[PDB]
Amino acid sequence: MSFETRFEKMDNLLRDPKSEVNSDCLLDGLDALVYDLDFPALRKNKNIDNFLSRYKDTINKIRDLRMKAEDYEVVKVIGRGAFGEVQLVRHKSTRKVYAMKLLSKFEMIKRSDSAFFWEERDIMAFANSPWVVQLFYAFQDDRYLYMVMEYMPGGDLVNLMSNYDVPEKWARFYTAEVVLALDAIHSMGFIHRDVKPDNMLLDKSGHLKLADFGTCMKMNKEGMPDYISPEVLYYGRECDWWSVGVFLYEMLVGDTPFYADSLVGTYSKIMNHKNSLTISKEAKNLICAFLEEIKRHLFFKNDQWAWETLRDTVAPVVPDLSSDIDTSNFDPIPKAFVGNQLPFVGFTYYSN
Amino acid sequence: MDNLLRDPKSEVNSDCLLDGLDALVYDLDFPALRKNKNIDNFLSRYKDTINKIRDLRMKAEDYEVVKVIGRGAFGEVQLVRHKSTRKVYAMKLLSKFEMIKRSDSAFFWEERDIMAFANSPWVVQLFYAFQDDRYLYMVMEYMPGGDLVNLMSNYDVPEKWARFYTAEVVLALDAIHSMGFIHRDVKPDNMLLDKSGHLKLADFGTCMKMNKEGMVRCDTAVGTPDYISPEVLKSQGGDGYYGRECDWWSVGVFLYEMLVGDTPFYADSLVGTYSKIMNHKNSLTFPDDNDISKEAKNLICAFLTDREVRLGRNGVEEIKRHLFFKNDQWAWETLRDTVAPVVPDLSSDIDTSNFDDLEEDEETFPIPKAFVGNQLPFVGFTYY
Ligand SMILES: COc1ccc(C(=O)NCc2cccc(C(=O)Nc3nc4c(s3)CN(C)CC4)c2)cc1OC
Ligand SMILES: COc1ccc(C(=O)NCc2cccc(C(=O)Nc3nc4c(s3)CN(C)CC4)c2)cc1OC
Repeated sequence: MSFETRFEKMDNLLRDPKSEVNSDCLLDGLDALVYDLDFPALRKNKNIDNFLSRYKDTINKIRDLRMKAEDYEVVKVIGRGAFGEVQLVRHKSTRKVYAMKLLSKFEMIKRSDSAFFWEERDIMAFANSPWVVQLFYAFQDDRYLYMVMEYMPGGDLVNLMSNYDVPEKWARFYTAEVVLALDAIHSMGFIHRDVKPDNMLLDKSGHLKLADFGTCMKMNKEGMPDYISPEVLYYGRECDWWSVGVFLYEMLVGDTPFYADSLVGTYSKIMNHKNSLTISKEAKNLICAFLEEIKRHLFFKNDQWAWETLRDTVAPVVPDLSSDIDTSNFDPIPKAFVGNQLPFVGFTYYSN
Repeated sequence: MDNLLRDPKSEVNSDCLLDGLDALVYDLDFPALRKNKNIDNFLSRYKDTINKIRDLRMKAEDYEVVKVIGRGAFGEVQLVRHKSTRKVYAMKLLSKFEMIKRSDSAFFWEERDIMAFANSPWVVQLFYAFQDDRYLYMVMEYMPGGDLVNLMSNYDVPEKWARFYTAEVVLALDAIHSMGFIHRDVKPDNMLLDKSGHLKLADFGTCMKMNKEGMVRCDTAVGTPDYISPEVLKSQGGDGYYGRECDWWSVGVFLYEMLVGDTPFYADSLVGTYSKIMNHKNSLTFPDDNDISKEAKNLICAFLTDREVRLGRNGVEEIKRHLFFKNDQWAWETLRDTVAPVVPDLSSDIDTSNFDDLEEDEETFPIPKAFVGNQLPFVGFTYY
């Protein structure tokens, strides 16, 4: 550990996209500091005042040069969540079409929990898997966190099940794609915890890709509303497979296995699954098995596809697209330092 | 477009951005502040990673301190050797506590830039600038010949030597003026000598950038009581408008002291010196005996007058054209290439014979009960 060796080691940390002290993450620190200090009450402090005087125009210049919401033309809102929305966007300069997820910093600060997105960021950006929705850019302003992802024109599997009477042949395909998709997540050292058809999106070819990773959690050393498993409602990766069985049941029956008009009713039905759980014999066998060993099950035995070439085969529903923007498959001032921008330092990612 | 992240003169350069995070971790890591969930969780995420950064980056521990070779108001200068490269340097330390306590924690910026980007043989080179929660560190080139105060005390300086050192100061100050600065504290303590015995200016802590008409507006008197000019000495709110001629006054003070052995406005009482500078018309007297020539007396008097009639007012060429500098040994354009009057006898790369010994004695910031940001005036100081 003697420089220029430790100088090279320092230079690697500034260039690495996976690094928390990366050039883009360091700019976030100064950007957040300027946002959180620029108030008349705080400017009474000579240290705060003079720091802001020096990094005044230069941070405004940085804000102009860096990626912002103004660089994207919003076509239409294609999704909504608890803390934000997903909009179909087109980059004004490149004319490239994307899906932009927005997360309200106000809501993340108000009702606490402002760390859920860190899992979603690392998964979507560093997966490099055909089973995960790719994150091209991540940026932020004083109000929102923005996630520029690849657009999925095929829509979600909730929309597919509502528009089609799903046969067992189709059910075999989509379940198998989810199995391969979840295995990639586990291989990355993560557990989904919210496997559902709303989080299963289809591309232009009609193939599955997992989304909404705001419920994920990184595994330790060894690996430790109806879709929830009894263990969650210390555990391994086997908890996500329960939700696969829930998904397979709903796909073939048309209703969730533990449905109740009262949410508390579903909770009691999940805990009593042994007496609560009420097509073919092998499909029923798989649902009950969840309620390589998954891949070896008789339900997946077919003459159309193979596990290693499944994504290369023709999907059951290939979306009819007219354009690159086709959406037919979609329906206080502080009196002292508070540091509201601090939980969001290091969110900015660009790739290449 | 990322020119702002690569440029060493940029305030948003990679090293300056790290300072922001480093300062934030220092200023937020207190139990009272950690009660805030935003501050607590930010510090939890950038915990180990900032400690890793602190280990990888340049620190005081990378340098082996040989001995203290200088002392200032806000710090000290120590002869150091880099532990890894074994390279010998002079490290200036500036107390963040003293800068915050006494206010005025912005003097070092122009000093950092002048030493770093002058690229002149007349200016002491700054190789590295770094910091911790307590000090600002300035890794500079070591000047083994010492200061001109030490030279005048150890030698009975003749006029031939006086002609050389005055001429080197003239060329040195002209370079600082060409960079758009007024020194404001020209004295022999700030005049250092290299291994060859040639002059280099140091301590640019009083330096101020001139406007397009070479002027400066300052409401506070700056410099040393013996070397200060009348225009700078009497500066106050409303009346503090002066040019580069104030540096030339100090040259005349330096030339007088070199030949006489005493400052021209010396007094045992400091206010006596103040009075003597303001009354320079009747105060400037040469010792009765006389041996210091007619042209040397002419130069001292040409500098030691009111600004409007002071030599140098019409540029540096009128100073260079003075009869005192007329000699048969050197020329203005080749002066630094000629052999110096005193070439230091050096036994080792860590020879401190030309520096006197210094004695010993710190204070720290109280724990904050709310955010104070004591590290904020020092963000961006890190260089190379
Ligand atoms: C490229 O295609 C897409 C990729 C992902 C998504 C997606 O993600 N949708 C759900 C969503 C959207 C917006 C906000 C939130 C949200 O607030 N999600 C939240 N999750 C948690 C919150 S708020 C608070 N906390 C209790 C922990 C978990 C969720 C949509 C897409 O388009 C179809
Ligand atoms: C290459 O070798 C050397 C290079 C530079 C120096 C040097 O520079 N010495 C003066 C000095 C040293 C330490 C601190 C300060 C200081 O506190 N300087 C200060 N300047 C100002 C302050 S405190 C506050 N304010 C009154 C206005 C400007 C001054 C010495 C060297 O060799 C011995």
